[PDB]
Amino acid sequence: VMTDPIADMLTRIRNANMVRHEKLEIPASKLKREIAEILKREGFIRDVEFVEDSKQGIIRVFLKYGQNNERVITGLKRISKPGLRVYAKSNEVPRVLNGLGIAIISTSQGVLTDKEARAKQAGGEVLAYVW
Amino acid sequence: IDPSKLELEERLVTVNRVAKVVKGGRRFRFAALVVVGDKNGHVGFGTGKAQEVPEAIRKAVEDAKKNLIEVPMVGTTIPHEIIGRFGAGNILLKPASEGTGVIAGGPVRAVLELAGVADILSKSLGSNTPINMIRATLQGLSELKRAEDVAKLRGKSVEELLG
Amino acid sequence: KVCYFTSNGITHIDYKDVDLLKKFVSERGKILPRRVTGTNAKYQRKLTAAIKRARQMALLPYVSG
RNA sequence: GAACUUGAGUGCAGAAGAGGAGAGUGGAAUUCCACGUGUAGCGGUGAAAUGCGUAGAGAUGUGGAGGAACACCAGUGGCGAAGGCGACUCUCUGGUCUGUAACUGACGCUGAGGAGCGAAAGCGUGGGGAGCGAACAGGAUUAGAUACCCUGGUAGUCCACGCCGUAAACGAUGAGUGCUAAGUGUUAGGGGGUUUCCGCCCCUUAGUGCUGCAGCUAACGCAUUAAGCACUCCGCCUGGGGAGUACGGUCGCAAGACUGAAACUCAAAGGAAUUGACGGGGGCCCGCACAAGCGGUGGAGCAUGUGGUUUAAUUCGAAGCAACGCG
Repeated sequence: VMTDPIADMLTRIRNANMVRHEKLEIPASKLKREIAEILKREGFIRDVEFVEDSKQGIIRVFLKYGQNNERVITGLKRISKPGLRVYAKSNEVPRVLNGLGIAIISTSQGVLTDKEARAKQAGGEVLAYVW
Repeated sequence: IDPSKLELEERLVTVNRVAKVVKGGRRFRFAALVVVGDKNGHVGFGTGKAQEVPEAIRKAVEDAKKNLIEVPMVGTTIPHEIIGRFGAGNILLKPASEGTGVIAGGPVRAVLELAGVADILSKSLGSNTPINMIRATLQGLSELKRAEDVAKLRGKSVEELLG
Repeated sequence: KVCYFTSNGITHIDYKDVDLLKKFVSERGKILPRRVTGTNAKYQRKLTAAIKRARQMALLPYVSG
């Protein structure tokens, strides 16, 4: 059965990205929606729509490709998993691809990027890497 | 890439005597593997067969000159860590500090030194077959993203990227 | 070829209907294969049961001679 | 703690199926028994023989006995968790699939240990026994033939109960979930499109095949039935022998099963693919290759060369074709 919705959402993006799809639709949740919003703010995806319905909602994500159809998102990794959680100290918050990518940490301040969390001297669960 | 404009050094990585069996005996040939590079961010490899070693090496150089790639280089090192993977060849390439020098295995070193990378850590994590180690190294080097172009793709300034 | 039963709107094949059944057995009494008679898969199975019931009740022969 | 319905399940309406257990019934064929007709072999092999037959065989007609298996249908068809399940009828009974949104509202996934099931052989008790057939006997074959082949043939194969618990038990591929081009068959449904229909076409689920992108792989190949991309849980691997062995423990009537080493020993063992070579593999083609003919050699006397042996020396070299009237 479904065990890691966050991982599953990342995989939908990875798979859709791999075949240069324009858009994908992810079943929504509060945490998945926050991750999607970071990707837009950080310029990894084009746009994100939240469609309501009777069920839990759908996130339509529009992927972003440069000139020459180049994929902006090169890779996505799930770090914290249901089987092995990963929490980081404020000073041990990882940089991703030597600062060319981002890491998404869930903190008590909110769901931030690595840079944002570092400025607040906050740690927390390291959700994913994106580069 | 036009190799004429570039000043290309050539380095002989290996020469394996290979054999095709036929009636009566064995037809030996020599398979030279050569890397060439300008030492200023361009490097390529080629493979040439021939019955005599000099001719094998000549044919490798022409092949290598056809397949030059451009290796992104931040200062004297690579922009970020990468694991070059090709078949069982699996090379890890890490950026290093100034004055570290090139710390790499034999065939990997040829590629990096001819590419003109001065400071880099590497470690072969898979097969040490020269041809495949080189292919893995160049596959990995071909995946290096320069900070400037990433900013353009993501629609941000380099200041926002580095942070 | 087309299935005889779907064409004529035959929902229920019956082992009693000997005259109909006899169109599906060979000269020797062998049940003709579906590939040769064009019957639908579903109706071939129903038809096979009918012929076997008929042969049991002496409406059709097992071996003609 | 309170809600929600997608997961999961229930209700309601349909569908297919060699799913299982029990009890019956049917037709073909083999064997045996009785009888009629009928006469000299039948059977078997590469060739034979052993064997059966004038005491009437084999062949042929009628009837009867008994046991085992279910031609055609039949199909990379169906069903089952796997092993496995194929004549028909009835009794009992499990699961899956489709639609529906009436209901519950996370009730789910995996699962060490444990329990149950688990082809064939085998074992215990008692039945049954046609065909087949380990063992065994005889006839052949062979240098030998404790084999292949032939004629017989015991256990067994079958049934009831119990035990055994192993297979190349294989898709050599754990279970669950989601995501990621297409084309094309086929099985069981649903909806629709022109209709009495038939049908054609379109869509949709769930299985079952082939081809084939991306991706993966050492390669071969996999590819919406993944060996791709992910997440959860379980099992298992760490060079080849020694060895699935020894000791111990558990299980078993026994055979043995499960668990499971080390000393010692080697520097390999191995996977895929490539080039050739070979095959008592296949195809095609050619040659005094065979076939169709002619004349020889091997026998005799002698010439010559060689080997052996004898010599004081019997000079040296040549050894399948490709050395031997050769230097």
